[PDB]
Amino acid sequence: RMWWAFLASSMVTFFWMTSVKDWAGVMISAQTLTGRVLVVLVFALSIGALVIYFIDSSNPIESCQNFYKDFTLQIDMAFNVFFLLYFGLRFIAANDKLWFWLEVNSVVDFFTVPPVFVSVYLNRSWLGLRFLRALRLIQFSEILQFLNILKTSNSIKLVNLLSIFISTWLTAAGFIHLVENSGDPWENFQNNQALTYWECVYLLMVTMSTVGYGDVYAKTTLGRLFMVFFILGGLAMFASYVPEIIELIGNRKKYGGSYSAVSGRKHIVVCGHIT
Amino acid sequence: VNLLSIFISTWLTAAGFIHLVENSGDPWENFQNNQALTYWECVYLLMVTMSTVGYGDVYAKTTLGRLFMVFFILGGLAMFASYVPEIIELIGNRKKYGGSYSAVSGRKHIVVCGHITLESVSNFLKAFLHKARDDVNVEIVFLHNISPNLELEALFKRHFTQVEFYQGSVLNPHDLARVKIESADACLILANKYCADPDAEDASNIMRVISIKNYHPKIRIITQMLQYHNKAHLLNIPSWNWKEGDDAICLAELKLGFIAQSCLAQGLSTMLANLFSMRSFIKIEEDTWQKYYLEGVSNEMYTEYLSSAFVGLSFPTVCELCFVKLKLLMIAIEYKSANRESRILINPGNHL
Amino acid sequence: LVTGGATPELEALIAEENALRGGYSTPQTLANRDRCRVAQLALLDGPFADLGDGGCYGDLFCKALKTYNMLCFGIYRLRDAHLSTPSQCTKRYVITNPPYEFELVPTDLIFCLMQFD
Amino acid sequence: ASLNIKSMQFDDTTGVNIPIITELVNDTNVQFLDQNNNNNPDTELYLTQPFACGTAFAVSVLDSLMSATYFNDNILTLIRT
Repeated sequence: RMWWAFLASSMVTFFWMTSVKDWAGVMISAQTLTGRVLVVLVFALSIGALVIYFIDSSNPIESCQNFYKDFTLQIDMAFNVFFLLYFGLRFIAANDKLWFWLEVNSVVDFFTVPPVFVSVYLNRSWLGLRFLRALRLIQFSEILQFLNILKTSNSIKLVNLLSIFISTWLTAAGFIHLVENSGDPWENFQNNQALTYWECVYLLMVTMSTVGYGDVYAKTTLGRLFMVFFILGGLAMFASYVPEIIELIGNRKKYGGSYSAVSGRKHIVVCGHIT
Repeated sequence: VNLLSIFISTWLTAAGFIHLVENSGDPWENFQNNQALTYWECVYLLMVTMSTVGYGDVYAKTTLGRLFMVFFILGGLAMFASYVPEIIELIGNRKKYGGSYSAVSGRKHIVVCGHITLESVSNFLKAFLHKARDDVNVEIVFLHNISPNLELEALFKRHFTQVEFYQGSVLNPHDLARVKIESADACLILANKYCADPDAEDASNIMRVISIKNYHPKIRIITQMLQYHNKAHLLNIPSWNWKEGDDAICLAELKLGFIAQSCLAQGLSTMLANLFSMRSFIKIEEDTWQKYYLEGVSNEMYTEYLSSAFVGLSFPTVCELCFVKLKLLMIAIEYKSANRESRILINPGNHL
Repeated sequence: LVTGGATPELEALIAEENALRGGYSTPQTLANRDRCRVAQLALLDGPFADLGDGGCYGDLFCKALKTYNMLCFGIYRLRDAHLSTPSQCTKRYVITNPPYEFELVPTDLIFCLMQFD
Repeated sequence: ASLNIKSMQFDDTTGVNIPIITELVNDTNVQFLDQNNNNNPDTELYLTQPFACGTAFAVSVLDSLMSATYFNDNILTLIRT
């Protein structure tokens, strides 16, 4: 397996001027319609890239997708072109380039786009950490505020919760799928489990609800370790995140309703000193 | 760290017990009923169990293994029940409104302090955050040392896009730094009109003014005041520069002045209140008094520097020319003299 | 407009003692009385009475400003003046800053600023 | 009252030269008596101009007196005298 090449590429990519910075920042943020449509565009392109990820994950990880062999590879190549241009333009506008070098979106870009470039260059594609693009669905909440669709703050919060939950679900399912399709390096990739991505999603859903059927489960050592870490992270995130938001949401007025007039039945209204 | 260490220690010790029991056998079964589990596999089994997931891929088969697993379930549940309430709801507490305001570039903001309750905030937001107001790019930041109740929280949630709240005292320099009073366009101080001692509350408002001016003397402050005499205390603050925008709005003085001018000419209070208030545009076609009244309500009051073409002409001539030609009514002028400061003159005579 | 032309100097004198003190009349103080006051004028029996019978508001405004230096800035009009049928309602409403082409009725009041006499 | 006295004017001068000492409960309120443009509003109590000039008496010094009395008895016996 050539996972070493793509992993090393992504790992290496992991590690008047002010006028240009400001000019770039004008068309990237939400003050101008250009930045707004750019956000919507990168979101739609991220969704398309995730769909292409699902299609490619239907296929084995160690594939030989040549540039002209499969068109979806070319569309993903274009997706990565747009993403590369986008964060390259965002890079200059950074007031503190160090912090924006250590943001989740930048990390996704480093672990997604250079691997695609290398896969196209060698005409042999490896289904790697391309599922990280799902982390670019949280911005959906903000986008549902840009088009003037979400108005209540509680609705925006609920959409944020749903987006975060879906993103974490899909990302951890992608980790499990990648780990189990391959094998343990110290076992020379011999203990690998044929497991589709949707089976991984179902396994993750069964796990997080503490149901634990056992019909589909982690077998590889890295798979079991990732499952344990996912249980730890899910429990910790639940404990430190659901109390505030949920007990904020799960509140309703006891007597805030309106009277329903029943035909054939008179009624009187009693007010004043009611004890 | 105590929690993490004890949790990891108990996890590893239970995994070791399970490993020892499973790799050995039951002595009554001649050490035959044994299962080969690596220690890390036992760790995985213990964590799968303590999460109440129970995959069933890895489980204890020996009688001693099952017995120890049952006692581990019982002990873990008992320890969790007896331990989590105290420690976790000691740790799972966060300050609701202890944050700091983030100054968004290109967005002005004002800081509102003083008496902040449901009534005062509701009235201020109705007057300020009016729908008919078009160019309102300022963000309102309330700073008050009393956490809001349910109704005030709901009101703040309704205007979440322009209104923020922070729990702090304006007399604390740290709290003044939190709300970024340096970058604030203005500070508005609201008083409670319904109190036993208006003098003490006026003194409190003047204390707040003194604190704000001490922290940043160049900010513009607009303060509500209850009694007329107390305004004198605002002239003892050297930073108070009413020629640069610092204003005291005496509620009693203006209220009873409006009422007295209504006594002199009834309906003047309505005219004045409509002049500086913002009203949504409404169409009335049927011949009623509302149709005529709304046409007058459409007007507002503005200030403008007079063109150089008017210089040297008496006030009546300028006003008449403005009305006949420009379709403007000019009521007052700001006369600046060498002897005295600038003074407002309402309808000066022809001798000016 | 509403406090009777109170000056900051008078505020300082009040603050010095929390009281209003009398003073003997001098030309400088006797010249302080010359400021406009708010008033309501009727159109029944006066120089502008002939303006009431259908006259335009602009003509009344210009005549008042030119002759008496009174600034007319609003109409106080009977609530049922537009109605053709007679009514007993004495209540009036406010029409501030009417246009030039506004038509008057004899039963109207004028908000004006009058010079001292 | 302190600022009211400081802002007075008299016929021969002004009230900023009148010797006044003000009791203050809070240490943070001591800086309010200095109308000079103090660049740092976070200076300690003993470094403020009103405290160094003796024009403000902070009641919090009695807690320090209690601590010193604990660490040395005789000090109190001197101060009271």
